[PDB]
This record gives sequence, C-alpha cells and structure tokens, in this order.
Amino acid sequence: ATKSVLFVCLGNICRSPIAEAVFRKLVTDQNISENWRVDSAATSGYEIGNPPDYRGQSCMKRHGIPMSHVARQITKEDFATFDYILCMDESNLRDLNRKSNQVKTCKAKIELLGSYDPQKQLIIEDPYYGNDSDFETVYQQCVRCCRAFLEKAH
Ligand SMILES: O=C(O)Cc1cccc2ccccc12
Repeated sequence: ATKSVLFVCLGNICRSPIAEAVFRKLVTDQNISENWRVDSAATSGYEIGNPPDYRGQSCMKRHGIPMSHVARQITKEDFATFDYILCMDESNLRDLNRKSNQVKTCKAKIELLGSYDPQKQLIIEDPYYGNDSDFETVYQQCVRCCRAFLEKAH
C-alpha cells in the first residue's frame, strides 16, 4: 500500500518545501519513492504560486537535495488522503488542528516534524527573518527528523 506524508508551514516557501525535498531524496535513495506520496502545503494563502524562498533553494543546491515546488494551500481533501501531516511549529499545529475539526474525514495524523528528532529539538524555527545559517539549521533538523520518521512513524 502507498504511504503518504504532507509537510506544512504557514506559507509553503521556507521550511515545508525543504522538509518535502529532504524526505523525497531519502525515499528515492532507498528505491522506494514509488511507494510514497510526498508533498508540502501552506496553512495560509499569502504565497500561493510562488517558488521556494531563494535562500532555501540556495541551501538545497549546496547539499545536492533535489527541490522543485510551487507553493499551494492545504485543502480539505488533504486531511482525507494523507497518512501524516507534519508541521513545523506550535502556530502551525494550532491552525491544522482547527482545520481538521472542520472536515468529516480526517485520516491524517497531525504532528510536529520535530517530535521525530533524535536530538530532541521539537520546534523547527521559522528562518524567514533569519540568515543563511538559519536555513542550514532547518536543513539539518529536517534530515534528522525525516530519517527518524521514515524509520518508524508514531
Ligand atoms: O482556516 C480555516 O479554518 C478555513 C480553511 C482554509 C483553507 C483550507 C482549509 C482546509 C480545511 C479546513 C479549513 C480550511
């Protein structure tokens, strides 16, 4: 059976496209991309249609992680179709839980991506107002969390 994961942040231009790209690389490396549906989306509509933040794209290039994405807003359908919805921070979690209670079918388990970190860094902090080093921190956290999630989901 196909497995599926949706990574979510507020705008779907910084953290969530990086998480999605990291995870897709991990499954592709293990020959199992065809067994996974992997995507990312936004809780809000501010950035719909936009490519990832140029600073995040630069970071991904440096690390050889394939990334190609158009920002989109989460839909009611996503709650019915995804097995996991993994978000970045407490604001995202509060918003997603609100949305989940407005649909009839919520198949998805909604969790913080950082709850999977073996190094126990719960929040993947928003790098929007940060610098290149903050994007690097986000990348490194995503690697740790995505590896652990792939290994064993909650
Ligand atoms: O943000 C809201 O509460 C309304 C709302 C906006 C956009 C997508 C949604 C998906 C599921 C449930 C509600 C949703």
